[PDB]
Order: sequence, then C-alpha cells, then structure tokens
Amino acid sequence: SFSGYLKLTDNVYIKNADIVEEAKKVKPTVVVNAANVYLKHGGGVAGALNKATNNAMQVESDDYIATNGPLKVGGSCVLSGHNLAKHCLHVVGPNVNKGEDIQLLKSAYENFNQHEVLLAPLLSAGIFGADPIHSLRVCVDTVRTNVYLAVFDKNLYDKLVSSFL
Ligand SMILES: O=c1[nH]cnc2ccccc12
Repeated sequence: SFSGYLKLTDNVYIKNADIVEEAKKVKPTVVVNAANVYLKHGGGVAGALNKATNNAMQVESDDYIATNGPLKVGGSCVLSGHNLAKHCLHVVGPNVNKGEDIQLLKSAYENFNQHEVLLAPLLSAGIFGADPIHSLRVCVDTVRTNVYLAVFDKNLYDKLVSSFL
C-alpha cells in the first residue's frame, strides 16, 4: 500500500513524490490525472503520466474524445490506468492561465468522492496556475474518500505542510 505519507486529516495524506513513480510503485486502483477538457496530455502531470504509458493513455484518450466530445471544466472520466493503475480518473480542474473559473475547483475535487481511495496530484496547481495552498484547502474541505496526494516539488511540499491549517 501507500508509504511515507504525512496524515493531514481523517482522509487526506500527502507526500513529496513524483506521481508517476508513486503509481509505478503502488499500482493504485485509481490514479488521478490533471487533465484538460480535450484529454491532450502535453505537459505537467498529464504529460508525465502519458509518457509513462508510452503514449497509450493519449491513444485511448483520443478515441474517448472522438466518441464523447470534450469533458466539462470540473468534470471527469474514468479510463484505463495502463501500467500505472487499474484506472485513471481524468479530472479537469480550472486552468486559471486559460482564464477559467477558480470556483470550479470544488466541483473538480467532488469527482474524487466516487472512488474509495485515490493517488492524486493537487488539482489546478502547477501549470494550471492556481495557488496550491488554496487547492489543498479545497481538497481537504471537499474530498471525503481516502486521497493520497503526491506533490512533486519538495519546496512546495514543505510550504504546503508548514502552512496547513
Ligand atoms: O508535474 C509533475 N510531474 C511529475 N510528477 C508530479 C507529481 C506530482 C505533481 C506534479 C508532478
């Protein structure tokens, strides 16, 4: 199971880790991807997870989009986890660098409540432009299921833990 996580609340745990390496090690039932509405896994967590699947995540995603159209900002879809997890829950947090409503971050985290346990990144953090401290607060106040957060950046991880209310 998950190891080396710091317990933040009854159900939220956090670790300074590369989510790709964490997924390859644990092989969780669900790994969360920081997706965009088109499931175009170019950079950030999405690009890293997709590269770990040898682009199989992108091929599967393009077929999903061709059939279903784009996701909504705040929405999600369950696809294969390939070599990383049983499933990948592609969740679209608002990208404030693309001018999207930051209030949609709570709706994005609500998708996590459909899964008993997840390995996840902080939604809308990193290249999505939101304040990661705000993302962690929305996560703890929205997610009721067991969420194991992987924060890649050590300096950000330390700031998140030291500022956690
Ligand atoms: O951008 C990232 N690349 C690789 N691993 C991560 C783990 C957690 C959060 C962000 C990342």
